[PDB]
Amino acid sequence: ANLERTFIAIKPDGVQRGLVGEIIKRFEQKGFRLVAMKFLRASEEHLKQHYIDLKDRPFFPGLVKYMNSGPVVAMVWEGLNVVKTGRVMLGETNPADSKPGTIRGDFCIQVGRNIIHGSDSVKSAEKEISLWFKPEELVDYKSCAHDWVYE
Amino acid sequence: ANLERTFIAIKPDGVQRGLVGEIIKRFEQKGFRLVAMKFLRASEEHLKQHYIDLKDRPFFPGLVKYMNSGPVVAMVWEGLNVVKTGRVMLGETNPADSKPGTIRGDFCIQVGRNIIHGSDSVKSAEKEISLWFKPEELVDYKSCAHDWVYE
Amino acid sequence: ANLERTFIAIKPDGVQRGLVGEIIKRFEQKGFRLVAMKFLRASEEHLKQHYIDLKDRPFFPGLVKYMNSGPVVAMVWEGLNVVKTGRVMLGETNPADSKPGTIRGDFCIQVGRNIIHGSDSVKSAEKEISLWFKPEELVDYKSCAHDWVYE
Amino acid sequence: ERTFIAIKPDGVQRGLVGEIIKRFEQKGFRLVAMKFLRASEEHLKQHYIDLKDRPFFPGLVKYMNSGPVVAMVWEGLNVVKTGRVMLGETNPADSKPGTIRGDFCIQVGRNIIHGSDSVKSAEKEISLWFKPEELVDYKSCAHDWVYE
Amino acid sequence: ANLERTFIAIKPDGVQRGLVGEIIKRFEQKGFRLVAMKFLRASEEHLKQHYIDLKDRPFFPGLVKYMNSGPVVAMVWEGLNVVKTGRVMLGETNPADSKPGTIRGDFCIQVGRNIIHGSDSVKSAEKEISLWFKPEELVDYKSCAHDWVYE
Amino acid sequence: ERTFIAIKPDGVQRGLVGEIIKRFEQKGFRLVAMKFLRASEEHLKQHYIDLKDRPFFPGLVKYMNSGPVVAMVWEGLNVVKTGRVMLGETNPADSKPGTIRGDFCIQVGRNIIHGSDSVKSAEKEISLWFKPEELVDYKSCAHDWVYE
Repeated sequence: ANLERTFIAIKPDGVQRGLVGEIIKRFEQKGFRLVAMKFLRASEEHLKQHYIDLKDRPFFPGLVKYMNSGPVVAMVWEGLNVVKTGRVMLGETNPADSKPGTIRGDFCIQVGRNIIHGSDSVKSAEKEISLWFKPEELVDYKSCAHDWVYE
Repeated sequence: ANLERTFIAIKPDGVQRGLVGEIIKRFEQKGFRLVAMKFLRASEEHLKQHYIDLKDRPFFPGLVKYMNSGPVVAMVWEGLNVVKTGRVMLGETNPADSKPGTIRGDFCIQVGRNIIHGSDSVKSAEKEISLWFKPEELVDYKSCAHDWVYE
Repeated sequence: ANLERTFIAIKPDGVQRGLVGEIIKRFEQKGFRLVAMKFLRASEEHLKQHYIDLKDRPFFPGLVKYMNSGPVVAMVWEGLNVVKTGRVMLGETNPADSKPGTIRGDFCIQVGRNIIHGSDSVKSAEKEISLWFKPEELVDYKSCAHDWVYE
Repeated sequence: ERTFIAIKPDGVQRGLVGEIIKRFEQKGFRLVAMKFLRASEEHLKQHYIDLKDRPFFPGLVKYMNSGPVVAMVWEGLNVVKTGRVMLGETNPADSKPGTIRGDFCIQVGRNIIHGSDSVKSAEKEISLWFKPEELVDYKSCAHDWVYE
Repeated sequence: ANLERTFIAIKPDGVQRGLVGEIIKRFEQKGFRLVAMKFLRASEEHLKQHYIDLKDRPFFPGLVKYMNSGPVVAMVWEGLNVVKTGRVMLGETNPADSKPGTIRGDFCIQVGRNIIHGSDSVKSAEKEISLWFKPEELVDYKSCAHDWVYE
Repeated sequence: ERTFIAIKPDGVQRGLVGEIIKRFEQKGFRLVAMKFLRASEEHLKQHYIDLKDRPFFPGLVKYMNSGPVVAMVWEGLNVVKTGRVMLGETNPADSKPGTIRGDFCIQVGRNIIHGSDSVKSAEKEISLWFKPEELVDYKSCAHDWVYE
């Protein structure tokens, strides 16, 4: 019995500005389940593969370089509609348009330094999860409060 | 109309997930006055009364059962437009639609486990207060900051 | 020993200064179980009974007036060593001696305005619970996290 | 860009100074200037000069002089417009949960905070409330992580 | 009456690490009254005046240079035993020895980067206040919760 | 220096991962490595090899395997000792308010977190739980504000 999953990465700026715990707490307190997590400096080639659909966009080389300029926190979270809801929690990709109460709305200013990534769709999420994690890094466990989050 | 009151109940899930203090802090920090509060397991019959308006709805049986499945924190809060503002603070009844920054937006996922109830109108508020509280349980006192919250 | 209980009251100053939610959160996050809670203005008659052991202290008259000067939040909390641990959480009865991280240490200054009471022993806790609550106001339920708080 | 933010007497009285500053700090804006004062009625009449002919102008000045305020200047990209977004709408009733006014107050006449409405007004307010030498220049250690 | 006052300065590291609001909130929530506050880069000669009792200690020269390396937030706070209690809230001057729950215990590591200063005596406080502030920068007002903080 | 910190299964289950990480970040320590896993019984037997002949050892391994843990490496000046001071005493009963155990748990057998007890223990734990390539070298933007 597996719910939907999404890929969330805290970008180098989110690590550098000391926001790792704050971000994780927002997912925990919502009732989502942490399925996987690792901390690494992703290679430029790995980042190009992650962002392959953006490869022709003028910002893509600077995006790859910045994403490689420090470590990221890569995560998989599980729950009902976690992909869409995760994006709502993160706020709009451009922080200018992110509302107060969202992660980007509370904590950052510019699109090129927008602290976090979340998958845009279930299919994107599955691709991203497979790119970043080995299957055995996805931990199956039951949340003690599951029956108080879900009917 | 600084004397308006609303009924707020923390549902069994909210209790079970450790959110009582967080929820009360949100109402205190906003400037609303706590008028009444108690902690109880509401009987089936009491809840049937409370939800008589929904009694011919498909989710009604399940709702009554969930609401009897642990204790609730029942409260009365006072202030200007507290009914409507209380509801904005809680977020949409359906957590899927509740925005980050709201109680449901921040803390829950599914409508059948939506942590909290607030009255939908002044008329419903007065009925709910009467059902859940004895008049002698309503405490009259003056907030020391009242003249800094209200002109 | 996991069934011990203690009586905690947030004093009139704790209510007036908007600390109810903060205080409850501290007990929730520690792992203790909320057994009972109500909000009331305690009568002089009632408070004389509560503070019976301090009846000949020079500060007793003033203490009784203060404690009747606004409502209090009365609570019962359950868990292993909750009486001793509750007092550690609260701090010393003089706030000036209470350490940062404690409730009194963080939030108040003077002994006469020391925001909170906790039972000093198991015997006094049982007396205080009986005085402030009817047995039917003590709610029995099991915390979903119980087996992760206790071995 | 720079904006003027003032925590009004009710914000100070209700113990929200730290909370409010933390919001601006955590967002990535740079604090440029800050002072705490009871603004004189004459200083406030200047601040509110556009309103001198309105019947509520005396009561407004009385209120704004009725306790101290924290006056600040913050710097960042779009900080004028974004500061307003962070404060919430001028009426707390319309301010969303997550905003300063939405989280912390109830009535338009006790709405805890002001921020400049435009770059124009900001430069006016900054010149009025601060001496140039009170605007401190420094670079945030996290600058390269807030801005590309 | 005028209660005791202390001088508190948030050092350039406190400002750079985004701790100004956190620090101010801890003094507000304790119940102390903010009397004066400004934000400035202090001159080396001003800083030598402030630390003149330490002028023969080997750390003194480096301390003056660091304190001039960015702006500070200078404050005056008032309340009962605010000098002594303020120092308890800050923690030991050496963060190595500062307890969790204190400002230095929670937020810093090394004595040369110890985020904050508080006066060590009432006489020191009066000297520091006069050094950093004009008499007219000290604001007299009455806290709305004063009678709930003090008997 | 570096230390090994693990959030135990009860800390994960009770929703304390973010809280705990924030405490280390806000102190000024640098996160060097982090992974989330159900540690295998053999892995845990190695971690607790000194206790293998004690009667409580099977129960301990069983508990530590009963849910996922967050394994971390943190760096900073005397981080081994100071990490232990931040966690509090090994019995939560004796842990003071403000510490992780003092704030968040009750019973010694459900004490939410481990930190290395010594620099030698830290080195052994880091080598057991992480590959060398999983220890990430970067410089904190605030480094010169945390250290002289």
